[PDB]
Amino acid sequence: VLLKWCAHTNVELKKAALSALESFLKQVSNMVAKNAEMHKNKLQYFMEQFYGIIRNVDSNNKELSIAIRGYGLFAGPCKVINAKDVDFMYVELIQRCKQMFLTQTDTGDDRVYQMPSFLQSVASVLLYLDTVPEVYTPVLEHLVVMQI
DNA sequence: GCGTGAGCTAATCTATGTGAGACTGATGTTAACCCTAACCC
Repeated sequence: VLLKWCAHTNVELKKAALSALESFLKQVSNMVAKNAEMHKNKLQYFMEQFYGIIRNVDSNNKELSIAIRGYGLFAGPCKVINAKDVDFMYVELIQRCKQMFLTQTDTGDDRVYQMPSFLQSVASVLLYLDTVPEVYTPVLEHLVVMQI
């Protein structure tokens, strides 16, 4: 229902719905991380929903941005049950950024909006990351410079 | 992704009226208690 509300007119309700959605994902990530992971079904469903949202063209920037943000928040408490899954993370996101908006003289066609979500998401996984691959760090620096 | 202005139809919003539910008190009716034409032993 929150996602359905997010796709609506009367931009005031749109803002309220997106804020509620972001708060709901932030909270659910909080109690997911706050305890030992014994509810992996919810995490799997959330990841599947996020992948479905981001691997199709039917949405505006708001839903893609919120899916990316939720991806970032749930990056944190994913390594507890699935080690080296975080290692998979921080790699797909950077490659996505590189193929999306790393070509100079941006012919993006409305790609700027999703960028701060990318920075928040990559930071979130960065906090709980060990042994940085040290190869994509130039890409991360380029990304931060581009966002600035 | 988002501001900004125009027209519209939905939503009031009070004035006035009408009826349903609760109430209250004056009233008249029935009734307890006793007295009275009249006779006549």
